[PDB]
Amino acid sequence: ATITDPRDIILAPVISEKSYGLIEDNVYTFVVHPDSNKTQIKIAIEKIFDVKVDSVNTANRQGKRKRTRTGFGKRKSTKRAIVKLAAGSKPIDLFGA
Amino acid sequence: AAVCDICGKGPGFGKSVSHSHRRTSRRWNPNIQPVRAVTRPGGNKQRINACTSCIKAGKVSRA
RNA sequence: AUAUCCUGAGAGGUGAUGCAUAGCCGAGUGAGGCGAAUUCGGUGAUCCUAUGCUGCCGAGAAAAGCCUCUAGCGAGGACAUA
RNA sequence: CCUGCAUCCGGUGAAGCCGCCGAGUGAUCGAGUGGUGGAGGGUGUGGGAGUGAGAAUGCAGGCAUGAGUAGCGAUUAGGCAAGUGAGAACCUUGCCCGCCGAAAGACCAAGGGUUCCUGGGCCAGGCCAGUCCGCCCAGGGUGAGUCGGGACCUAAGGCGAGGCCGACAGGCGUAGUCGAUGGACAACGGGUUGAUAUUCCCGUACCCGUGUAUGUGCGUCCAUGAUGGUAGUCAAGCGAUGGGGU
RNA sequence: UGUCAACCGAGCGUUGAUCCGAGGAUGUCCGAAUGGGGAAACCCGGCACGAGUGAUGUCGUGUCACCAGGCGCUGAAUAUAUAGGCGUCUGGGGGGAACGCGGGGAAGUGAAACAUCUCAGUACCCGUAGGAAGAGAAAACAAAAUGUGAUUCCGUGAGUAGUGGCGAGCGAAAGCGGAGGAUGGCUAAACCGUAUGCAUGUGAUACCGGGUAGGGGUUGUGUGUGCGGGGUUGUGGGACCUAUCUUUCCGGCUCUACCUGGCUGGAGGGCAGUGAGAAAAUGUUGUGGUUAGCGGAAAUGGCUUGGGAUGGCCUGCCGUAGACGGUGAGAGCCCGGUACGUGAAAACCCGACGUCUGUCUUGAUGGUGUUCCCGAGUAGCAGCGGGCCCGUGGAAUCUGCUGUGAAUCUGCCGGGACCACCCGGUAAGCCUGAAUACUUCCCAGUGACCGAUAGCGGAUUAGUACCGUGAGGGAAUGGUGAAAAGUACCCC
Ligand SMILES: [Mg+2]
Ligand SMILES: [Mg+2]
Ligand SMILES: [Mg+2]
Ligand SMILES: [Mg+2]
Ligand SMILES: [Mg+2]
Ligand SMILES: [Mg+2]
Ligand SMILES: [Mg+2]
Ligand SMILES: [Mg+2]
Ligand SMILES: [Mg+2]
Ligand SMILES: [Mg+2]
Ligand SMILES: [Mg+2]
Ligand SMILES: [Mg+2]
Ligand SMILES: [Mg+2]
Ligand SMILES: [Mg+2]
Ligand SMILES: [Mg+2]
Ligand SMILES: [Mg+2]
Ligand SMILES: [Mg+2]
Ligand SMILES: [Mg+2]
Ligand SMILES: [Mg+2]
Ligand SMILES: [Mg+2]
Ligand SMILES: [Mg+2]
Ligand SMILES: [Mg+2]
Ligand SMILES: [Mg+2]
Ligand SMILES: [Mg+2]
Ligand SMILES: [Mg+2]
Ligand SMILES: [Mg+2]
Ligand SMILES: [Mg+2]
Ligand SMILES: [Mg+2]
Ligand SMILES: [Mg+2]
Ligand SMILES: [Mg+2]
Ligand SMILES: [Mg+2]
Ligand SMILES: [Mg+2]
Ligand SMILES: [Mg+2]
Ligand SMILES: [Mg+2]
Ligand SMILES: [Mg+2]
Ligand SMILES: [Mg+2]
Ligand SMILES: [Mg+2]
Ligand SMILES: [Mg+2]
Ligand SMILES: [Mg+2]
Ligand SMILES: [Mg+2]
Ligand SMILES: [Mg+2]
Ligand SMILES: [Mg+2]
Ligand SMILES: [Mg+2]
Ligand SMILES: [Mg+2]
Ligand SMILES: [Mg+2]
Ligand SMILES: [Mg+2]
Ligand SMILES: [Mg+2]
Ligand SMILES: [Mg+2]
Ligand SMILES: [Mg+2]
Ligand SMILES: [Mg+2]
Ligand SMILES: [Mg+2]
Ligand SMILES: [Mg+2]
Ligand SMILES: [Mg+2]
Ligand SMILES: [Mg+2]
Ligand SMILES: [Mg+2]
Ligand SMILES: [Mg+2]
Ligand SMILES: [Mg+2]
Ligand SMILES: [Mg+2]
Ligand SMILES: [Mg+2]
Ligand SMILES: [Mg+2]
Ligand SMILES: [Mg+2]
Ligand SMILES: [Mg+2]
Ligand SMILES: [Mg+2]
Ligand SMILES: [Mg+2]
Ligand SMILES: [Mg+2]
Ligand SMILES: [Mg+2]
Ligand SMILES: [Mg+2]
Ligand SMILES: [Mg+2]
Ligand SMILES: [Mg+2]
Ligand SMILES: [Zn+2]
Repeated sequence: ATITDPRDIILAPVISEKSYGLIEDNVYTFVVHPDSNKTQIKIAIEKIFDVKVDSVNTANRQGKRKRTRTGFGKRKSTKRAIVKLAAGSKPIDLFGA
Repeated sequence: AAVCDICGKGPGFGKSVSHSHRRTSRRWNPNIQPVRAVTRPGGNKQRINACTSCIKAGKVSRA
């Protein structure tokens, strides 16, 4: 039978200037499965990183559309989430800046 | 007014001929009427379409 | 009976020792700091009282919700504060 | 042209193309010669043809004149100094002048999808040149318990379990469920980066749910009461798929 | 470490990678779609069991249509009972290039027009299953031959006998010669038994073949239905009595005990079996083939032109292998393989060898006169239409509809009206392989067929771009060379 684990929903981190600023202000931004949920993100993140979380947010964007001499192609569509840590403010080292 | 529910006699199709020997389409339909069938001795009957052939032969009784 | 109830513009206090701004200092792809007075009249709405009031006939949606009634369940439930 | 048969030629240059020189009464011919090329061809005798172009206002592809002629798509109109760079009247900065302003401005829904920002260049495009672009390249960018929708309700209409009718195929319509341009429903001011704001932050609000504690505090088990007054019900607290108001 | 199409960084492999052959799991969502909803791939739940929080919020695995047919319970107005309602099992909803069966079913056009005709029972649609289908065991032909003997499919029989505004056109049968063998089997009626009911009974001298006898129910006597024997046919056959011949043992029955004649069970010996004639399962063979592979003969020959020999001349060898491709220019002896041999873990199907199933031997053989049977709104008749050459004409035969409506063996129907005499046959119930029709797919082969405006629309981004809101329409785009060694470097 299948085994459910809270570590199978969040996909990957995103590196950018805005993400670095939000990290400076103690806010992280993850990439989350298209069919997941805010409650999924909150429960999984708190369980895995044993750090109290205050609030979460989610947002999705459509994929780009690039030209190709063969024809027209489309990239993948992704759903990303925003997590704001509680007053505990336990920095995460696994992010690696 | 299409078919007997008992014997299942469907309408037949043929060609009608005028006195000028010109052809045209026409249909014949068997004589069927609404009657209440006598099948159960209990004394109850139900509305079922029937044909004169079946009625006269008595496949559904008269009472 | 302006009895009693409901509604309710506008006015008044609170929100505000807060925020912002005319300006003054250095400082220029620009940021920082400081920062006065804030009283009285006229005009006046297509906006509010208003699902108001007055006239007219061609005579003008439903469900949900809310209140209530019992039918019926019922020994824990209701209110207030943190 | 393809084929049966028997033969000969060919990296010491076979097939087309462009000349010279010649030849047959014709449709033409040259195992006679020159340049280009690189891979299969000719003669003899039989068999089979998608076997022979100049015209159908024929069709596919390429190219002539009119022609370096008309235009370069309004009712406002530009000018100057400096800068960038090889190139500047058409790009950037500064100063004058004009125009619009019930719009030539600021926004919503419908409508398109990456046209938004950053960084790169200018063989394709912009009716001319372009350092520029709604050109393209690479990366980045879209934050709601309260805004618009769904989880709330319905109309004109569509589907339709049963059923009726119909030779078959099929037409109808009950119960129900679908269908906003409507009804009800709880947040405002200011600041912020190259791109986000009633979403982030600051300050103060409002509406539903769960847990713990506390205080008002009422009954189940005692029993006063009202009674219809020994006994049987009960008014606590919820309360409708039902009735009635709104 | 697939490919378009280079390039980088990363790695595995003798402990057997990659590959191919067979079987096995996962298999998001939509799509008959079936927990409920809906604009395809998007929204919302119930129930049970588990995971997580101080509790809601959350998450995993199952399950939650409709219809029809069995089985069980229940029984409204309303009484008998039905409809209807609940529980549980079994089946169905769609797709597929061609091939079949039964229906419906058109108009252009020829007749130099055109109504009849023909185009045509064509296109299309409907309901239908299979790998093939349908049809099929004479109520068949012919004509004095002492003939054929189920059905189907081809060639003749002939463009003749016929038919038609006797125009345009349309078009058989019998017989004969071929492919195959199964000239096969079942089922209702005449009569006994049995669960029954509807009944009635002289309820007693009748139900049982004779005799001795007990009694009043194997009801005394009728009716319709379910269940087992005996029968299946044309020179008619089948049921009842009467003689003859009769190839195992025992028991209980023909009301009953005793002898005679019949019914039924338990044991030899044959009979077949996946079969149409009855159906279910369980125990031991073919180098049978197939899904991969493996073995497999002979010149580095010499001289020459050459960038390259697989070109020319001269010498050898193999041939159960000189089919066909690749390799720097036409290769039997360079490579891939061809002739030939082998060869499979698993699985497939065929065939053969083995427990088990079931009728019969309580029964078979040849005769006789008497009483009953041989498929019901059918055959025939009358009216209106079809398709057979037959275009209502004298109209035979088959068939659709409406009325009327028959008989059971000296009965009935057929030989193109009809009568008489002859001759053939036995419809009104059901199965049946072999001869035949076709390719969406796979395997192996062939071309006096095309070579980039030809060839399928498609040798490349293909039913794409593009056009049209829709059904739909529908494009053009190969050759460097042996290898890229794709021109370092210098100069404008
Ligand atoms: Mg594109
Ligand atoms: Mg009918
Ligand atoms: Mg017809
Ligand atoms: Mg006609
Ligand atoms: Mg006014
Ligand atoms: Mg040739
Ligand atoms: Mg030669
Ligand atoms: Mg050469
Ligand atoms: Mg040369
Ligand atoms: Mg050449
Ligand atoms: Mg010849
Ligand atoms: Mg010739
Ligand atoms: Mg010829
Ligand atoms: Mg031709
Ligand atoms: Mg020409
Ligand atoms: Mg042209
Ligand atoms: Mg011209
Ligand atoms: Mg001019
Ligand atoms: Mg001009
Ligand atoms: Mg213009
Ligand atoms: Mg300029
Ligand atoms: Mg103006
Ligand atoms: Mg104006
Ligand atoms: Mg105006
Ligand atoms: Mg719009
Ligand atoms: Mg939109
Ligand atoms: Mg831009
Ligand atoms: Mg640029
Ligand atoms: Mg340019
Ligand atoms: Mg251009
Ligand atoms: Mg760009
Ligand atoms: Mg949100
Ligand atoms: Mg309806
Ligand atoms: Mg239905
Ligand atoms: Mg309906
Ligand atoms: Mg709806
Ligand atoms: Mg609406
Ligand atoms: Mg905003
Ligand atoms: Mg496999
Ligand atoms: Mg699975
Ligand atoms: Mg479904
Ligand atoms: Mg559905
Ligand atoms: Mg059933
Ligand atoms: Mg009853
Ligand atoms: Mg089907
Ligand atoms: Mg004519
Ligand atoms: Mg004509
Ligand atoms: Mg015809
Ligand atoms: Mg089949
Ligand atoms: Mg048959
Ligand atoms: Mg038949
Ligand atoms: Mg013939
Ligand atoms: Mg003719
Ligand atoms: Mg019998
Ligand atoms: Mg029988
Ligand atoms: Mg050489
Ligand atoms: Mg050689
Ligand atoms: Mg060869
Ligand atoms: Mg080679
Ligand atoms: Mg060759
Ligand atoms: Mg090999
Ligand atoms: Mg006729
Ligand atoms: Mg006739
Ligand atoms: Mg005769
Ligand atoms: Mg005879
Ligand atoms: Mg018969
Ligand atoms: Mg066949
Ligand atoms: Mg060419
Ligand atoms: Mg279109
Ligand atoms: Zn009938």
